[PDB]
Amino acid sequence: TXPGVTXPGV
Amino acid sequence: XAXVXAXV
DNA sequence: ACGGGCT
DNA sequence: AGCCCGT
Ligand SMILES: *C(=O)c1cnc2ccccc2n1
Ligand SMILES: *C(=O)c1cnc2ccccc2n1
Ligand SMILES: [Cl-]
Ligand SMILES: [Cl-]
Ligand SMILES: [K+]
Ligand SMILES: [Zn+2]
Ligand SMILES: [Zn+2]
Ligand SMILES: [Zn+2]
Ligand SMILES: [Zn+2]
Ligand SMILES: [Zn+2]
Repeated sequence: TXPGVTXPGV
Repeated sequence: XAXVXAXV
């Protein structure tokens, strides 16, 4: 996720 | 065919 | 027939 | 530690 907590996705 | 991790 | 991307 | 797709 994010970053943080990429995306999703990417 | 999506690329959201692979992109085929 | 397919695995990616930083805070 | 943190998710999830379409031709
Ligand atoms: C892309 O649209 C798509 C849909 N289904 C798949 C299944 C398996 C591999 C790649 C795929 N790509
Ligand atoms: C891409 O690396 C990747 C991996 N697993 C998945 C599961 C479900 C939807 C999309 C995905 N993409
Ligand atoms: Cl999978
Ligand atoms: Cl903990
Ligand atoms: K924990
Ligand atoms: Zn897979
Ligand atoms: Zn991976
Ligand atoms: Zn880690
Ligand atoms: Zn899963
Ligand atoms: Zn599908």
